[PDB]
Formats: sequence, structure tokens, C-alpha cells
Amino acid sequence: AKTLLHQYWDIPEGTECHRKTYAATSIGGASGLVVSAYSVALKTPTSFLEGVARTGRYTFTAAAIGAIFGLTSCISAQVREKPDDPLNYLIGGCAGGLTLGARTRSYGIGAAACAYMGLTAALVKMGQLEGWKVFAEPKV
Amino acid sequence: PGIVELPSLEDLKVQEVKVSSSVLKAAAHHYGAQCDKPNKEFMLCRWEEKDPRRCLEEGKLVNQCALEFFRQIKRHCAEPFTEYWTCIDYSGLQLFRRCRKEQAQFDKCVLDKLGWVRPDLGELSKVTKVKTDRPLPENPYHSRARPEPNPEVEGDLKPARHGSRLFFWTM
Amino acid sequence: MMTYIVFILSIIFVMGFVGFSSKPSPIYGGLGLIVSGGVGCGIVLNFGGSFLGLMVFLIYLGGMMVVFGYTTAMATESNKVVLGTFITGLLMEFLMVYYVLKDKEVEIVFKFNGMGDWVIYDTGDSGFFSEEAMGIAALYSYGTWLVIVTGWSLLIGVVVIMEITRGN
Amino acid sequence: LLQAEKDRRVLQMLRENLEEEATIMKDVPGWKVGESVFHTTRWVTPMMGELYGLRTGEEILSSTYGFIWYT
Amino acid sequence: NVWAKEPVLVASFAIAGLAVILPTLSPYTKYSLMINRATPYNYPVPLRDDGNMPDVPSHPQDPQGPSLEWLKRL
Amino acid sequence: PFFDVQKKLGVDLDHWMTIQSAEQPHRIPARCHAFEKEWIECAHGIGSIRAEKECKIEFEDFRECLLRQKTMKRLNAIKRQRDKLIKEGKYTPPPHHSG
Amino acid sequence: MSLVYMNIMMAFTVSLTGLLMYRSHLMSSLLCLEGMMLSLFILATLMILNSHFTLASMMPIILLVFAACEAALGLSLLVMVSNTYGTDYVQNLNLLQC
Amino acid sequence: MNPIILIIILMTVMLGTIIVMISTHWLLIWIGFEMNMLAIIPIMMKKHNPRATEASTKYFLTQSTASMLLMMAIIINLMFSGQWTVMKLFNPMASMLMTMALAMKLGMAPFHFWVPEVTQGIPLSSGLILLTWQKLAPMSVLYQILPSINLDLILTLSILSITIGGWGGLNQTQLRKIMAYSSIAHMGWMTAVLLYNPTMTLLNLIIYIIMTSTMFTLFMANSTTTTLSLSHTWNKAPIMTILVLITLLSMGGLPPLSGFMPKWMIIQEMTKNDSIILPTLMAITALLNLYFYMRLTYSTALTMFPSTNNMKMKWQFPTTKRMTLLPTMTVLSTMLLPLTPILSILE
Amino acid sequence: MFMINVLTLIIPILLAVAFLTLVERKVLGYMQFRKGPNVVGPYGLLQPIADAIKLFIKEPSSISMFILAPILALTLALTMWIPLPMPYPLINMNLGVLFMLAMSSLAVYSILWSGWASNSKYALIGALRAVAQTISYEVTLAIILLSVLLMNGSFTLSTLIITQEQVWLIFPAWPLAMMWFISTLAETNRAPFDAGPFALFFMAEYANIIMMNIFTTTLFLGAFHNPYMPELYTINFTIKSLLLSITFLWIRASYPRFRYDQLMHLLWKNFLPLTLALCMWHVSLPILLSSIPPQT
Amino acid sequence: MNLMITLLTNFTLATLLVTIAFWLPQPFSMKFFLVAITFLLFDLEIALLLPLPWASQTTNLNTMLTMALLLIFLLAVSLAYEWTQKGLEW
Repeated sequence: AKTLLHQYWDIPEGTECHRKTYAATSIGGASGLVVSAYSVALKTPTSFLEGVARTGRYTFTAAAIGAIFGLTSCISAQVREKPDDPLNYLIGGCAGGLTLGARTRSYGIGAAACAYMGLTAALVKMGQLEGWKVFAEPKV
Repeated sequence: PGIVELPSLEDLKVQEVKVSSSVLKAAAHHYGAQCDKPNKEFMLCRWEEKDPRRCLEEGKLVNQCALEFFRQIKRHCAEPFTEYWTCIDYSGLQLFRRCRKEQAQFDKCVLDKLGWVRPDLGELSKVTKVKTDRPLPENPYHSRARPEPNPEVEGDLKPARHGSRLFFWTM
Repeated sequence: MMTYIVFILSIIFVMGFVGFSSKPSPIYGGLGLIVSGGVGCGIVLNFGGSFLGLMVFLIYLGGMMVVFGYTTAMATESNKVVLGTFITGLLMEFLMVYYVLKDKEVEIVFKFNGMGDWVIYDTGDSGFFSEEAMGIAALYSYGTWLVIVTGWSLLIGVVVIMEITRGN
Repeated sequence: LLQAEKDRRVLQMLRENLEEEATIMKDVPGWKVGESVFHTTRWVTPMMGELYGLRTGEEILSSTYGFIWYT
Repeated sequence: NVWAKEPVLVASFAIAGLAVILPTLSPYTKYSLMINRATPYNYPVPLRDDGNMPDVPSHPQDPQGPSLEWLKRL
Repeated sequence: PFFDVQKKLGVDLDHWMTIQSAEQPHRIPARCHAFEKEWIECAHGIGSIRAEKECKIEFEDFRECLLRQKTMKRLNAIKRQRDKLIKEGKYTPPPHHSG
Repeated sequence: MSLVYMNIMMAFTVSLTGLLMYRSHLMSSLLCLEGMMLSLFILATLMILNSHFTLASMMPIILLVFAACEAALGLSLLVMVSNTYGTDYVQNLNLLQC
Repeated sequence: MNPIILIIILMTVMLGTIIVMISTHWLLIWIGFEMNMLAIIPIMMKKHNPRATEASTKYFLTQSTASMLLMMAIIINLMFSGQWTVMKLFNPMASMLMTMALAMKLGMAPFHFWVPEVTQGIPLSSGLILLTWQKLAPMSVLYQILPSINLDLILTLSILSITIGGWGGLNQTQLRKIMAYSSIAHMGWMTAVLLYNPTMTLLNLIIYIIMTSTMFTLFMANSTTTTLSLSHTWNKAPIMTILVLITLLSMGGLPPLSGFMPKWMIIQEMTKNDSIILPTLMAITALLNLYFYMRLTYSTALTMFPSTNNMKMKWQFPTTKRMTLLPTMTVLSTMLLPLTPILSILE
Repeated sequence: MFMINVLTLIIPILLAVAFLTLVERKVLGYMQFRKGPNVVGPYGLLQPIADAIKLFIKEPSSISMFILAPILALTLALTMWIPLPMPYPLINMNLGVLFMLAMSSLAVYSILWSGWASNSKYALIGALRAVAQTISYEVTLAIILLSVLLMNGSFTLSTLIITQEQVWLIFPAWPLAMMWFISTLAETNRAPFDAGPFALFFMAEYANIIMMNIFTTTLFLGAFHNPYMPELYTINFTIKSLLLSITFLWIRASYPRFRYDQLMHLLWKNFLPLTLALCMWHVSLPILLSSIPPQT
Repeated sequence: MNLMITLLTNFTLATLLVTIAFWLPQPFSMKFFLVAITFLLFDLEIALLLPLPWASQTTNLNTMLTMALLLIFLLAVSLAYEWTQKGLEW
């Protein structure tokens, strides 16, 4: 939601750490709720306990992506000491992609997820930094 | 927001017609003709200004007119007028066709001793003029003034400037 | 035996909609929907209320559930899910009643002043012609377009029904 | 005639209930004492809760809902 | 013929045809309109007097204005 | 889109259903007549956005006519303070029938 | 707002959930659509009566005659299904797959 | 059926759309949508297979719950500011349910599952009338309620509709599900522009309707359901091949061809705002949906499949339908690149 | 005292039904050729009291549906003499004829529920056809009721009992009234127009019969209403309702049951154009005779 | 509360009588379907027609006359359509 993404972008990046990781786990909980809701809505799990297992798997993967991504975000920003580069989040997106691939227990999914999640996280910080408007103007 | 102002209790003690409703229907028309020359002043105040706490003094004036009218009908003919309204009183929702002979008796009473022609159908109608001292008021809908017009279109139109002014398709 | 009879009948109304929203056998559903329509008609006949709910009482409870029971009887003919959803819907009813009573306001996404309310209401004003009945006594002077397209859609509904049920 | 009596009665109940609004909240903070909600000083007709408050049952039931399930 | 096969159908078309055609021509519809118009539901208002206009009778017994009279006069 | 056959043929065959301040069948108003008339004459020949800039006051006034939610808010605050004072012990009630 | 309006909208949304999630028969689904019709009817009617907005009183009766013929079309379709199969289950609709 | 009965029913579908276009009163809009549904059901089930029965059942349930949710939006609008003027709503909740009513009405990606199901199980005439008119009329409703829309609604439903209608379509070999996936793709293009300059959306509506009428007339050249039947349309006729080529690439939208005018002007008066990431993402997914057009082209008009005898028997006979309006819509749907200054014909 | 009004309204109708059973059996005997019952009890009145007692004694679904059919039938039988203006009706309903129609529809519900809970396919299809021929005449009843009160203005029915002082309304619409009376024969489910507790089911049937008799007598004719003495009006009204109930017997004991398809064919293609043409004539004609009735 | 009390007394006496009555021992036809929907549509047209006598006092008598005849004429035309199209055969 607007509230938790605003909590995530409230903190300077910057070193006010592990609030970033908790907000990213909230991102993971929301994403897992979305995917799990549609997945149990469009499967007929047969039976409900296996549906609980599927929902738990998706939420655990999304929360793990959020947690690992927030940790590497904060750590890379503390080490490189430059709170304006997108390259630290490039490294963060690749790390999140590799851990997604490892929890799905593969190699190629992990490498392609590294590449695409890194480039998209770079685009996220790059647009938040230079200034690209969220979802509308809506003016002309 | 702004707070209201009312007349207090010492303005609202005017002695009222504490008679019932059946008799008040029973003596309707001759009340409509004898009095009720100044109640239309009250009605005009009420429609031209929909604000009671502004028109109540004409309410006092029609109150004392109706009280004088019932004084006049009490201390004179008829006493079987009392039998007339208690005859229409027990007839459910009230009709003027049921207890009719006593209505003619009461009318003969009032025409012999006092006058008071019963008005025709439809003479309790027929939109009426009256004049007072007070003027017609400004903005009875209490509001501001209307804000602005539109900067509108005045003048002929030229041919179009150098074409579509899209990417190409000039002229 | 008290003032808030509108709120009471509305509680029975929500009870009825839950009682057939738990997906029973469809004739239990028809019973619950008849009870729901009856108390909704009671509610609107308590807000004065002269005509219009009783008007539709013929139609919605006189011309609809008959046809539902008819087409249920000539089509086809206890479980934990139905009874469980009914009890949980009753529990949400109980919780919303409690938050109306022992609080000030209730918000789903609004603000509802939590107290039984005759307000707002007419101040005894002189109608003499029963306002809603003369409102329904429109459609026949001013209602040019509306009854034209309404009767036209009725005629098209007729030919549609017979064609789908095998014209000719 | 009935309209004049009805004006005097509704002004009477308004004066009574604003006097008792001045009394019943004698010490509360915030709270201007006679706030009309609107922004235009015209004549609102009140909503039969300010005409009829604190009555406890009898006149409010037999003067609002009495006609509807009467007759 | 036209009558023996469906008699009630013919009688229904006949009375329906007169119930359509007969509301065109009648010496009574103007009376229906005037009776229906001249029954005052609401209150006929008093007005600020005039711009010195030769209408709007002051007294409710003054015979200037418009009058309904043919109820007594058939 | 939207066409204006309603305008070009002239017979406003649907503009009678629409708002108040029209021929209600026997001439009575609704409850919130004058509020609607004021807000419409506020924003009549206005381009719908400076209307939102300069007709907000009367539109809130109209919504407070229709809902009367703030008046109910004040009324409920009065009644709950009445309840707590009559529970606490000021004037075992005279405020009706015995002034 | 009020007190009655919250309960009628709560009844509406519970009727909407009963319309959307539905288990075995389609008759109960169309019947919940009828209940939603009732809810919209009662809501619009109490609105118009409390406003004393006497002019457009056409809304509830015309709303209900139209959503009635909607339900008539629906009953025709459901009886068509139950003719061309044995029952009116949500099964037997499993063909024509996505 | 009688031809009398069908001319009456088509007149009523027209009447429902004209009432929706024409009125200034919300009840008339709701009655218009309902009457459109009521008449459009027996255009389906012109045959009597169980395919049409199930398809009309699904369409009826989704369409009727959309109409009742629209009536809920109107009744919320009059629980608030009370007048029957078709204008700006006075609740974000009312606008929310109203946009979701239209998103169930004409097909958007949360609400779109019924569209390929109902378009497969019917003949082509019913699919033609449903796609064209049922996607014409509610755009008028959106054009009338544009000033009071939360843009996140139209943005989300539009983006998600483009990408779902893109990704569905890589697997379907049936013609009708291809055409319905193309429909959801153009619904995304016709809806995302709406809160910026709606003349673009209405011109896109006219473009899409002309294109889809050309496509369904070409699939009524003979009754074809798979692509293999279109390879046999190659073997029996040579000019249907080249018209399937040109109209398929115009559904794809390449700049020399008239299916590019929807993309081009919309990107222009989309990025005279400063939404840029949203247009370039939309245009990438617009590159995606061209693939199934392209594999249909490669299947029939460009390669040549093996075919079957008795097409020898079919060579003698004429393909002697009447095409309803084929040539005008073909060369008005394809050669209309150099008349993009007929954008401003609209208002 | 109002509870005494309630008890005097809803208790003596049961004695009315029981004595109606003895009257219809006796008069149908004297039609046919039969004295009797005249043995048990003097002239057969203890005989119906013992009928009801013995039927209560005996020792005979889904107890929900099994009880909710007769409870609804008999609460209709009780509630449905509320606004009938035996001069002062019990509730002065401002509209009551629409209430008559609605409660006829509720009786249709009662028969359908008992047929569903019967749970046997021959009784199911029988109850289904009976629901269809019960519902097939509430059209005609409604439209004739519409045209007869259009001559009299308002739904109130007290204005109706005012307006029938001048002429009996059987004269200015006789074929319309005759068709309404045949539809009352159809709605009562008797000849020619055609498991427990049969006491309750039977009871609700006959109370609906006497309701239609009284509503016929009020809707179409009556007597002049004496000011402050309604006893004479009640006497002449009751005697007219009883003579119409004997006439209802007189039609009962002489005709065979119709075939069901003949019944439907007769209804649609024989009542339904004729009712429509008479009703549009009663629409278009009081505007032509300078006579529209005053809704007050 | 008058008629609510009467309604409740009817219900209670009926339940008393039922409890005395109980305690003392202790494939289809398509033609069926068209009757119901034919009733439903003509009952809806009834629902339009029947507030006519409330309306019967207007100042535009010609319009009321014309639309009233329109309503009954359409009802008879729908009857005529199913009549010619053998809509209730047996």
C-alpha cells in the first residue's frame, strides 16, 4: 500500500538501518498476499491444508526477497558511503534475484532474476532520484 | 459558523384560540369571508419571506381577529350552532352533506340577525391583491452575489494558421 | 417495545439476507428471501410508507418467489460450511450491533452516528395528498419517454423469452 | 390560523431547547454555545430531534411514528 | 363467417375500437379539463398588489376575476 | 460520446426527471429545495472547475441539508453529555413539562 | 449518515458475497441476485422518501420491473441448461474450456 | 427466428445504445444497458448447441452483476449529492464501483475471463455485434464521467488489460479467442488515454470497430475456426490471402499502415504530459501482441500448407455470400495513414 | 378493549367456517335429494362440532416445511378480514385492495410449500399444476379490480362503500363483475375449477371463500348507510353475503370439473382480450362523461 | 402497533392451533415453464398499469389518455404475438 511504500521511502538512504528491512518485509507480505490470493482463487488446491502450504511458500519467498534486499541495501549504502548512486541497488537487485533463484532451487532462474531485478531496482532508485512522477501527472 | 437569534419567551405569549378542531371546521366559510381580510397579509409575509421570527406580529393580528370573531359568534346567534358542530362532530371524517339541515338553520340565523352571505364555489380561491407598508425585501435567499461570467467569444474567425500544425500535413 | 423499531427490523433484515446468503437448498433460500422482503416492506411502510413498498409486495413477494419456487420444483432437488458461514455472519452482525450500541460512531468507510434515529423526519407538514402516492401518480402526465421505453422493453422481453424457450 | 399556531409552537420549542443547550453543556471546553451548522442565516426547518429531544418515549413516539401505524 | 368463429374476439375489437375512436370526438372533454383544473389543492397565494392592473379582484366576493359557476348551472 | 438530440429537438423530455425546482406534480417542494437552487445558481455558467474553486461553501451547505450529519453529531454529543450528567447527579430531570 | 443506511448497505454487501461465491447450484446464485435487487430497491426508496423528493419517484418501481425481467431472462437460461443436462450444477459447465 | 424478429431485435440493440448515448438521467443509462443485454442474448444461441447455452449463461451472469453494481454506484451517488445529472460524481467510492462496473462490462483483466469463453461458443455474427456495440456504448459513459475518476483505476485496469490480453494469445490456436485477446488489448489502448484527451479514445474506438468489422467479414468469407481452415482459404481463393495479410498487419499497427494512427497520436498527446515510462511500457506490450497476428500470417498468407482434395470440387462454385461491407472498410481501415489530421473531425 | 376487537374479529370466523360446512352440506343435500345431517345433534350442528373434535383427536415434510405450510395458510385466513368495511373496518387502511392481491399471492406460496414438502412426484406435479391455475387468474382479478375502483377513485374502500349508496355497482359494469366472480370461483379452488393437517388446510380454504364472498358483496353492492345506526347496514350486508354464498353453492352442485388445458385456454383466449377491452373502455370513458372520481 | 398486535395475535393463535393439532398424538414439461414467465411479464405490466386511478386527475388529459391506451395496447399486442405464435399450446 501507499502507507508502507511511503514508510520505505521516508527513511534517508542514508543510515537509519533495519527499518528499511522491516518495511521491505512488509512489501514482501503484501506481494505474497496478492499472489497467494489469486493462486488459491484459481487452482482448487484440494485440499485446504495444501493451499495453506502454497500461500506460506509464496509469502515466505516474497518476504525473504524483501528481507535480503533491505539488508543488502542498507549494508551497501553504509559501506560505499555514497547515498546517491543506483549501483548499490543494482547489486541489491542481483542479490535478491539470486536468493529468489536459490529458494526456487535453480540456476538460470536465479541468474535471469539477478539481471532483471537488478536493472529494475536501478530504474526504481534512478527515477526516484532524478524525479519521475508516480503513476500520473494527471494534468496537461 | 454564525449563531442564530430568536425572539425570547416574553414575545411569544399571545392568547390563542383554544377551541377544538371540529367546531373550527364547522364555522369555516363565514370565518373565511368575515375575517381573513388581514390574514392574507400574514400569508404574503410568510411566502415572500420564509422566515418565521420575522412575520409573527401579523400572526398576533390574525390571532386577535379570530378571537374577536368567535367572541361575536358566541355571545349572539346561534346557540343551536353548538348543536350544529356537535352534529358534524360524531360523523367520522367530516362531510358537509350529512348534517346539512342544521347548517341551513345556522345560515338562516346569521342572515336574519346579522348578515354574512355564505360565499359561492369557488370564491375561497381566486388569487388576491393586497398592499402593506413594508416593501418587498432584497435577497430573501440569503447568499452572496454570483461570482463571474465566462471570457466569451466575440469576433469573426480567420483561416487556420499555416495548416494543422501537426507534424506535417501543412496547409 | 421501545423506540428504535426501525433499527430492530433492519437487524431482522440483515438476518434474512445472511440466512439465504449461506447458500442453502434453494427452497430454504426462497423462504429466507420471502422473510427478507416482508421485513423490508415493513421498514419502508414504517418510513411513511403509504404505498410503494406494499405496491412492490405484490410484485417482488407476489410475482417473483412464486416463479422461483416453480422453476425450482420442476428442475431439481446439515453440511458444515453452510452452518459455519451462517454462524460467522451472525457473529459479524452481533459485533456491529455492539459497536453501534456501546460507542459513538461506526465507520466502514463512512461515518454513521451510532444511535437509533427517527431523525431525520417530516415536521408534521400539511401534505393532504400523500406525497409518494402522487409521485407514483406521475409517469402518466410527465412520464412520456419512460413508460414508452419500459413497455417496449417488456415487449422485447416477451419475444426474447419465447424465442429462447424454442420459438416457435 | 393553524400556520400561526404552528409557528409559535415551533419557535417555542426552539427557544426551550436552545435554553437547555445553554444549560446542559455549562462547563464543556471548546464548544461555542449556539452553533447553527449552516453558513447562510436563513430559516432552516429543524429535523424533529431538536423539536423533540429528551422526552423519553411518549411524545416522540406518539408524535412522530404515531400516525404511520395509526389509522 | 367473421362472427361465428370468434365472437368474443369481434366484440372485444368492437368495444376497443369505440374506446379508441370515441375519445377523439366528444362534447365533454373541455368540461373534464375545467373541472380537473379548478379544484385547488394548494393554497392560492396573495400577492403584492399591482402595477395598477385591471384584474386580480381584492375581495373574495368581488366578481371581477375568474369564476367556476357551471357546477350549480349543470 | 454524448449527443444533444435532447437539445436540438427542443422538447426537454428528460430534464423534468432530473433535479428539483421543476414541475413537481402538485406544486410542493422537497426538503432541500432552496439549497439546490442556490448551488445551481452558484455554478450555472461556470466552467466546472472554478465552480469547485468558488462554490464549495454552498455545496457543503447543501450536503449538510441533505445528510444533516453534523447536526446529528452535535445532537448526539448533547445527549451523551446529558446521560453522563444525569448519571452523575445534576437535575433529576426537569427539562421537559416542568421548566 | 444515519443508522439504517449502514445496515442496509451491510445487507447489500453480504448479498453480493453470496452472489459471487456460490457452491453447487445456479438457482441460488440467481436468487441472491434477486436479493441484491431488493436491497437496491429499499435503499433508493428510503432515500427518496426521506428527501421528500416527490418528483422522481419513478426509480424504485421501474428499477424493480426491469430487474424483474432480468431475472425472467435468467430463469429462461437456467431452465435451458437444466433441459440440456440432468441438473443445474456448476458442473456440466466444465466444457468450453479456456 | 423470423427475419421480422431479428430486425426487431437489432433495432432494440440500436435503441439501447442510442438511449445510452442520448440521455441526461442515470436511470435511462441503466435501462439502456439492461435493454442492450436483454436483446443481445438471443443473437447468441442462433443455433442450439450446448456451447452457446453455456456461453450465454456466463455472459448473462457477469453482465447482470455488472449492471446491478452500476445501479449501486448510482444509488451511492444519490445517497450523497442528490440530483440525476450525468456528471461528476461526489464520492470516490461511487466512482470506484462505477469504473469496476464498466470494467466488468466491456472486459478488463481482473474481469475478463468471460470474454474468450463467450466468443468461442457462438457464431461469428453474435461475436461481431457484441464486440462492436458492447464496446462502443460504455465508452460514452466514461466520456461523460471523466472529470471524477481516480486515475489509479484506469491506469491499473488499462496496464493489466494490455499485458493480460498480450500474454493470452500466444497459446490460443482458435480464431475467436485470438480475436477476443486482441479485443482486450485494444480495450487497454482505448482506456488508458481517457483522463488526458478523450478525443483520442473515441477515434481509437472508431478505428478498432472498423478493423474488427473487416476481420469478421474476412472470417465470414467462409466459416473458419482454426488456422488450418484459413490455409484452405488460401487454396480456394487468392485475394483473401492478401487481405488477411494487410488487415492482420494493420491490427499489428505498422507505421505505413493505418493501424498505427491509434498508437502514434496517443503517444503524442500522452507524452505532452510527462508520463513516459507508462507509454514506453505500453508500446513494448503492443510489440508483444503483434506476434500472434504474425504467426497467423506466417501460417496462411506467406507459407503454403498442404491441402486437401475436394477443394478441386470447391473450385467450380462461387463464394456467393454477400459480404456486408467489405471493400470500403478494407481500404478505409488500411490506407488511412495520410489522414491523421482527421483526428480533429471528432469534436 | 382493542384486544376484544381482535378476539371478536378472529375467533368467530372459525365458528363461521364450521357452520358454513354444515350449511353447504345441508343445502347441497337439499339440492341433490338429501336430508342430513339431522341425526347426530338437533338439525346437525353438534355434528360439525364433533367433526372438528374428531379430526383433532386422530393420530397421524421436513418439520420446518411440514409446519410452515399450514401455519402460513391459516395466518392468511386470520389476517385477511382486516380492512373489509363491515361498517367500521378494524384497520382503516388507506389502501387495501392491493393488500387483497398480495395475500392471494401468499396463499399461492402456501400451496407450493405443502406440495414441495409432500415429496412424491405425482403429488408434486399435481401441486405444480394447481399453483399454475391458482396464479393464472390473479391477472384478471387485478385488472377487473382496477377498473371497478377507477369508477370510484381511491384504494381506500371506505370511499367505495360511500359511492355505492346511489346505485349498486353491478349495473354500470355487469360483464366485468361477472368475470370477476368467475375468477373468484377459480381462486377459491372449487368446482368447476380444480397430507395434513387437513383441518388447518381445509379451514384456510373456506375462510378464503367467505373472504371472497364478503369482498364481492362490498365491492359491488350494499345498502344505504344509516347515520349512527350501523346495525341495519350490517344486517342487510350479511344477508347479501349469505345469499351470494348460497349462490356459490348453487353453482357448485351442478357442473363438472374442467379439463386443465381447457381451463388455461379458456382463461387466456377468452377472458384476457375481453377483460382488456372492458378495462380500456373504463379507462377512456369516465374522461368522456365529464366524470372523474375524487381521490380526496 | 394496532395492526402489528393483530398480526401477532393471528400468528400466536395459529401456532396454538397447530400445536394442539400436533401435540395430542405425541423430467418436466416446457409448457409448465411458459405459464410462469407469461404471468411474470403480464404481472409486470399490471404493476405499471394499476396506479392509473391515482393519476386520473391531471391537466394534460390527452397525454394520459394516449399513454394509457399505449400501455394496454402493448399488453394486448404481446398477448397477440404469443397468440399468433402458438405460445400457449398444449
